[PDB]
Amino acid sequence: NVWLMEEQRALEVERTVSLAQHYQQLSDHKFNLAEIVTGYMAQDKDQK
Amino acid sequence: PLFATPVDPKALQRQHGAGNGINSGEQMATAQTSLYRFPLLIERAKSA
Repeated sequence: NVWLMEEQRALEVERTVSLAQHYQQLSDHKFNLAEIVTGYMAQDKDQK
Repeated sequence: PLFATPVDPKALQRQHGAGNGINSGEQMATAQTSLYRFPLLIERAKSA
């Protein structure tokens, strides 16, 4: 009875957050994703 | 001499279980809403 009385209609939201926000990310450590993974294709075992 | 004899010993009387009296009719509440349609509500209410 608690389930049939107090179940409510959902309000759906479809949000598309691509990873073009690493350029936007935190404004102190920002980077371009495709350029940096091109940098990570060689010179293994590093980190930015 | 004269003789004495008791006349008509009284039989006891009938009782009954008069613990049933007036009924106080209880009222009914009001269900607000449900977002489910009628067949699922019948399929649950019949089992209840």
